[PDB]
Amino acid sequence: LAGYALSSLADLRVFLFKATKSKAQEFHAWFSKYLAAYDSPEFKDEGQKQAFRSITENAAHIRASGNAEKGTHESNLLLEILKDWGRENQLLNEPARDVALSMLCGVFNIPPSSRLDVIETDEDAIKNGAVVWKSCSSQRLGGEYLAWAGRVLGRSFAASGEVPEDLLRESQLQEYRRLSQGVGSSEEGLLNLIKSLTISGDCFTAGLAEAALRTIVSDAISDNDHDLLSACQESLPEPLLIASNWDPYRTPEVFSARALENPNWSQHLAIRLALSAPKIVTLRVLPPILSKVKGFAERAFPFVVHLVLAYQLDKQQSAKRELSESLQEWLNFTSEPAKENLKLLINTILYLRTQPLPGESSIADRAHWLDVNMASAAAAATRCGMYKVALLFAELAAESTRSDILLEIFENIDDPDAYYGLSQDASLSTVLARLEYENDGAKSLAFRGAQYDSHLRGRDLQSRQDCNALIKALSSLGLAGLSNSLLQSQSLDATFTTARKLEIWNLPAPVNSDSWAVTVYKAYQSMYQAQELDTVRSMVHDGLKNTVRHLSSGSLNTSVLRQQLGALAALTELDDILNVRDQSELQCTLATFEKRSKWMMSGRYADV
Amino acid sequence: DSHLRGRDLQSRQDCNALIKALSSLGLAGLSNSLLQSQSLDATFTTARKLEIWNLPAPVNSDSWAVTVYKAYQSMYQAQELDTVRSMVHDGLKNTVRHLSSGSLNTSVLRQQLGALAALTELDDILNVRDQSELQCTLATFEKRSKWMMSGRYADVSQILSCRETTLSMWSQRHNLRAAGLTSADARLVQIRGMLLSSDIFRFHRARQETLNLSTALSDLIPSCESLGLSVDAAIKMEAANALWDHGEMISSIRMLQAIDKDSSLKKQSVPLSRSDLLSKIGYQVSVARLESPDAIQKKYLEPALKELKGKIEGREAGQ
Amino acid sequence: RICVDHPYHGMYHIWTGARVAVSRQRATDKIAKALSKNNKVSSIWPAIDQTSRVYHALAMDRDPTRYKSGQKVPIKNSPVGQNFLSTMSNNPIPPPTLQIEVSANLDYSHVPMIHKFAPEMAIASGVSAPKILTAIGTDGRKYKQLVKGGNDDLRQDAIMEQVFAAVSELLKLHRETRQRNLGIRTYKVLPLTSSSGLIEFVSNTIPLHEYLMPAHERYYPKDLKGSQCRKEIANAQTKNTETRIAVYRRVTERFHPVMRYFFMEYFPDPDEWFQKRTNYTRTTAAISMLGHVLGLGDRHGHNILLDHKTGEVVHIDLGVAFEMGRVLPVPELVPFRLTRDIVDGMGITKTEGVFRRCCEFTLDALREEAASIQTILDSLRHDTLYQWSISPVRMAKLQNSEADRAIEVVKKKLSKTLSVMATVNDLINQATSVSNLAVLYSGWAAYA
Ligand SMILES: Nc1ncnc2c1ncn2[C@@H]1O[C@H](COP(=O)(O)OP(=O)(O)OP(O)(O)=S)[C@@H](O)[C@H]1O
Ligand SMILES: [Mg+2]
Repeated sequence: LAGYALSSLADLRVFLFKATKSKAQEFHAWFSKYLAAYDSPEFKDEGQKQAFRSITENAAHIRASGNAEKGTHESNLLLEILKDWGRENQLLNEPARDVALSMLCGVFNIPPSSRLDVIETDEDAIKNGAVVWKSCSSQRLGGEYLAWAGRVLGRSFAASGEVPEDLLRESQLQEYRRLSQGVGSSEEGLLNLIKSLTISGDCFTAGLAEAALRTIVSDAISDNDHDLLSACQESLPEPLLIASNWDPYRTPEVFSARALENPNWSQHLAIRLALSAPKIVTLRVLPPILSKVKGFAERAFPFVVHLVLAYQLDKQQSAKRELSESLQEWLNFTSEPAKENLKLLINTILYLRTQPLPGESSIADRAHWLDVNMASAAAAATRCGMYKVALLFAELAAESTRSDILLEIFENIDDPDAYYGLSQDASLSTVLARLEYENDGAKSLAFRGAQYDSHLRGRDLQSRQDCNALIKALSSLGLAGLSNSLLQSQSLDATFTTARKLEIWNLPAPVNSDSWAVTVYKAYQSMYQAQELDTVRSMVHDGLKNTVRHLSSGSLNTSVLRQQLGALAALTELDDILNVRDQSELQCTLATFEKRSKWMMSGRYADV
Repeated sequence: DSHLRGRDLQSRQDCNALIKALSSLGLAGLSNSLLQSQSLDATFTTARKLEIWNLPAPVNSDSWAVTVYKAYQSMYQAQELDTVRSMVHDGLKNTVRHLSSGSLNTSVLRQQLGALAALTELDDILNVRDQSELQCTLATFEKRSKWMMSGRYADVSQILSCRETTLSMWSQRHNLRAAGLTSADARLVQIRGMLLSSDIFRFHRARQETLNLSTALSDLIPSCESLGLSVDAAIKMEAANALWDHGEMISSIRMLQAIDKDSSLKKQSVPLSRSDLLSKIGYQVSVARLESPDAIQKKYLEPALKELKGKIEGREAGQ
Repeated sequence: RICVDHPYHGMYHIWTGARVAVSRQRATDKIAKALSKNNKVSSIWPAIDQTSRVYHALAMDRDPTRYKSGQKVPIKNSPVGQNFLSTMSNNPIPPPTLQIEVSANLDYSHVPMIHKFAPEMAIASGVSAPKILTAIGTDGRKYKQLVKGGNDDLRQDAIMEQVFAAVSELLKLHRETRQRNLGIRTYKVLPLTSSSGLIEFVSNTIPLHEYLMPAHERYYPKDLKGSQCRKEIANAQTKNTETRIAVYRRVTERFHPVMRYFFMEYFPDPDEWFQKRTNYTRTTAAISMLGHVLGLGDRHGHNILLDHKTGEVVHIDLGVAFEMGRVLPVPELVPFRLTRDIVDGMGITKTEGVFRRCCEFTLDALREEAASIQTILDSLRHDTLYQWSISPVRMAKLQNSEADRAIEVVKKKLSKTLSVMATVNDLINQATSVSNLAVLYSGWAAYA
C-alpha cells in the first residue's frame, strides 16, 4: 500500500475534462483521508509507521516538480524516499520508488546557497551519500538534480575522503547473492528475477511473468518436487504463491566466435541453452521471457548456465563441451563492441566458482563446471578493467602450473605495496619506472633529466615521451614554473593544473572533456572573468553536473575515480565560500575546514 | 612560482638563478627549456652539452664557454683539420690575452685556465697520427686523473665535461681523423675516457654526474655492437655502480648477477675479470644481507678464489 | 580513588589481592573493607565479590566423569553449576571478559550486564578441563569465556598482553603504520587467583592448526598425515643435525602447503578475497616484527587464531617473552613463525611486496619509538610480581639482573646501526631457513 499510494498520488498530482478532473480531485481527497486514517499491525516497527505517515502525507501535497529547499513537501518526500532506500526493511520497492523519483527529479530546483538545502551538514551528506549516488544512476534525471547529487557527493567526500562502495565493486557477485538468497540456489535466483517482473513490467511483461510462475508452481505442486517447492516458498510471498496454483483446473550461430559482438549474444545463447533441458520446469518457461523482456537475459545468464550444467552432469555433457570449446575463442577477444559480453562471461565463471559440485571433496573441484584456461581469463579480465578478478584468475593459473599480465595487474590494482612484489629485470629504466609509479620527487627528476639529456643530445625520438614524464614529475612536486616552461616548449591535466596554480586565466578550455583539471579550471576562470555571482554559480553547477555524468560513465580505474571525486569536493568548497553572506558564515566555513583537516591527517596523499 | 603567480618583476632574476642552479647539476635539457623562455655562460655551456652547433657566437667575448663552443662548432662545420687548428689557436691566443687583462677574481681566473686546458686536450687528440699516440693520450688522461681525485671540484668538472665533448665529437667526425684510425678505435677510446671520468666523479660523490655519464654510456651500446665492439659488460657494470651509489642496493645486485649470468667476460674489449665481478657481487650481497653468510661464501667468494687460477700476485688477487 | 571512579578497572585487582606477600595481602584487604563502605561503590563491590567466588569455584571443579573432554554438558548437573547460575542471576555485572573503555565522564551505565547464560558449556581436552561458557548480555550479544583452572600463571599472559597493546598503540603515531592500520588484535585475560582465570574467547576465529590439519588431507590425499610428520620428526630428535635436516627435508617433500585455500573457501568474492588476504599479510607482518623486538616465543599452531570474518590473525598466550624460549630443552631459535603455510597464505609474491614492506614500516616506526618502549619496559621493571625467567613448572608444561639483561637485548634490537632493509632481510632469512626449522621441537609444527 505504501508503494501503490506513492505511485497513485504522484500520477494523480501530475494528471491534475472538467468533470473527469473534479472526479479525480474528489478521489484524491478521499484517498488521502483514507491513508491518513490508515493504521496496520503489520508495520515492522514504529519507524516504519512514521515513514508511512510522512511518505503518504507529503505525497498528498507535492507540486508537479521537486526541489531541495528545507521544509517544503517535495524535499521532505525526497528525503523520506532516500532514507527509506538505504535500509533493511524498506517500505517502497523499485518500481514505486522509480516513479516517485522520475516525478520529483525530472525537473528539479537546486537551492542557490546551502544553508537553505535539505542536506547542509557534513554528517547528513556522509549519511546520505551512498543513497544519493544510487539514485543518480538513472537516465530520466534532469540536470539540476545531477548538480544537486554532485554537491551531496562532493560534500561527503570532502568530509570523509571515502568513496561510496558501489563505485568500487567490479563484479556482479553481490547481486547474484542477493537474488539467490534464503537457500542459495539458482532456482531461487530465477524465481526472484521472474517475480520482479510482475510488479515492474507493462501489461505484456507482467502477463508473461504470471504465466511462467503459474506453470512453475503448478508443476512443482503436482509432481511433488521438494527442492523446487522449497525454492518457491522462499522466493514468493504467500498471495503470489496461492494465485499461481491451478488447484482444481489444468494449465491452458551462438557457439562460435564473432558472435560475441552482437548486442543480443546473451539472449540467443540463453535460449539455446535453456531449450536443451526440457525436463527442468524452470528453464522450460524461460525462452518467452528471454526473447521478449529487455535486459532479462543478462541478469539471468549465470543462473541458466548453472542450471543446465548441473542438470546434465551425469548424462552426456553437451553444454559443458560446447561452452568450454567456445571459451578458447571468446576469451581472446579484444574489441569494443565485445567488452560488455566479455564482462558477462567473466561474471558467469566467477558465479560458477561459488556453486558446489555434487560429489566433491574440496573446492578445487569447482574448476570442473567448465574448462577455463585461467591465463586467458586473467588477460580478459585485465582488458575489462577488473583487476582483483584478474589477480584471482592469475593465482588460479599459477596453481595450475605447479608474467606480462601480472605487471598490468599490479600497476593498476589498488594497494600501496603489491607492485613491489613483482620481479623484473634490473636497469636504470626499471628503477625509473618504479620511481614514477611511486610518485617520487627529486629522485625521479634525476633519472628523468639524465634520460632526457641523453635523448636530446642523440636526436632520439623518445625525448618527447621523456619531456612528458618530466612534466608529470614536476607537477607531483609543486614546481609549477619549471613545468610551465617545459610545456611552452611543447598533457591536459598538466596544462590546466599549471595554469590554475600560476593563475593564468586566459587559456581556451576545451568543451566536453573528461579531465577534472579542465572542469576546475573553467570554474575558476569564470570566477575571474565575471561581474555577477550568478554566472559563477552557473559555471560551478555545470561543472558538478558534468563530473557526475562522467562518474556514471563506467569504466574508470581507481585513481581517475578519486580524481573526479576530488573535483566534486573542490567545486563544493568553491560553491560554499561563494555563498557566504556575513561574518558568522565565514567563521563557520573556517571551522568546517578544521574538521575536514581532522579527517585529512590520515587520508591518502593524492586526494588530500 | 610565487613571483610568476603574483606578477612580480623579480621572477626574471629567479629564472636566472634557476638556470645557474640547473647547470651546476647537469640537467641540461631543463635549463635549455628555461633559456628558450628567455646567461651567456649558461647558453653556450648548454649548447655544447646538448650539441647544438648552430648558435651565432659573439666575437670578442670574455666568456670561456663561448671560446670553447666556437672551437667545437668549428670542429663540427669543417672538412679540413687546418681550419680547426686555426680556430683552436685563436681560442688559446684570446684566452691568454684575457688572462693578461688584469682584474679577475679567482673563480673567473680558474675558469679561464680550465678553458686553456680544454683547448689543449682538444688540440692533442686532433693531432694523433696512429694507434700508439692514441694509447699515449689515454695514459696521459689517467695520470691527470691521479691529480684530479683531490683537486677542486669546479675545475675538475669543467675539464672532464669538455673532455667528454672532445671525445664524442672526434668519434663522430670521420673526415677529421687520420688514415689508419677506424671508427672502432675512436669509439673504444671514447668509452674508456668516459669510464675514467666516472671513477673520478664517483670519488667526489657527484651523483648527478655519474648518472649522466652512465646514461650516456648505455646509449652507446647499440652503435657499438655494429662496429664490432663488445663493451656491454663494462657499461652495465657502470650502470650498476650508479644504482648502488644512489641507494638502490637490490637493483644493483640483480644487475651485476645478470652480467655474470649471460655475458662472455673473455671476448670483451674494455676487459672485465670474472673474479672481480664475483667479489663485487659478494660484497654487495653481504652489505645488503640478501643471503645467508654460508651461501655468500659458497656462491661468490670461493668461486672468486678459484677464478684467480693460481695467480697470487697483483691487485686483482689482492682485492 | 581509582577503584572508586572506575570500578570495573580496579576492583578485580583488589579482589585478587585480598583473596612481602603478607603485607600486600593486608593492605589490599584494608582497601577492600573500605570499598565495601562508601556510597558510590556499594552495589558493585558485593556483586564482583560473589560473582568472582562462584567463577573460581566453577574453575576449580574438575571431575573426569562429569566433565568429559570434547563433550557439551548442560551446566545444571553439578552443585557448582547450579550455585553458579543462581548467584549470577542474583548479581548483575558486565561480562568479566568484556573490554571496557575508560570513561572521562565517569558514567558506566551504558555497559552491558550479563542477562543470562546459555544452558550448556563446552569442554576442551586436558586434565583440569577448561570449560567454555557463553553469556548472553543485555544488549543481546554472546560473550564466550574460557574458565581456566589448574596451576597455570595467567598474570604473565595478562602483563604481556598489556605490554603488547601499549606498543601497538605507539604504532598509531606514525604516518606509514597508521596509513595501513598496522597493529595487533587484543583479547582480555583476567586472573582471579594464582590458579584460575577468565580468558576472553575470541569471537569467530579458528585455530591455525585446526584448519591446517584437516585441509592438508582434504586437498592432498596422497601426502603424509600431520601426525605422521610429527612422529617422523620426533623420532629423529636425539640424533645429529645432519640426520635431523635430512629427515626434515624428506618430510616436507611429502607435505604441501594449503593455506591459500583458507581465503578461497571463506571469501569467494574477489573484492572481499583481496581485502582479507591483505589483512592477513599486514597483521602477520606487524606481529612478526613486534614479537621479534620483544622476544615473543611459543608461537605454535594452537596460539595463533585465524579470524574468518576479517582475515586477520590473533596471537594469544603471550607469556613466554624476552627470549625465554631459547632456554628450553629443545630451543626455539627462530625470530618468528614463518613456515611454508604462513607464507602460502600471502599470495603469489610470497614474502616480497606487502609482507616485506610492512615489516620494514613496522620496524622503522618501532626503532623511532625506542624511548617509549624503554619507558614501558621500565614500568615493567618496578613490578614485583613479574617473573623474568620461566619457572620449571611451565617449562615442563611446554615441552613434554634478569630485567637488565632482557631490557638491554630489547634495546639493542632497536639500534639504528643497520638499516631496516638489511635487518628485515636477515630476519626473514633466519625465519625461513631449513637448517633452523629442522632443529625445532616437533610440537612446534615446522613442517606445516
Ligand atoms: N582465547 C581464546 N579464544 C579462542 N580460542 C582459544 C582461546 N584460547 C585458546 N583457544 C583455543 O581453544 C583450544 C583450547 O586449548 P587450550 O586448552 O587453552 O591449550 P592448548 O594449546 O589447546 O593445549 P596445549 O597443551 O597448551 S598445546 C585450542 O585449540 C586453542 O587454540
Ligand atoms: Mg595455548
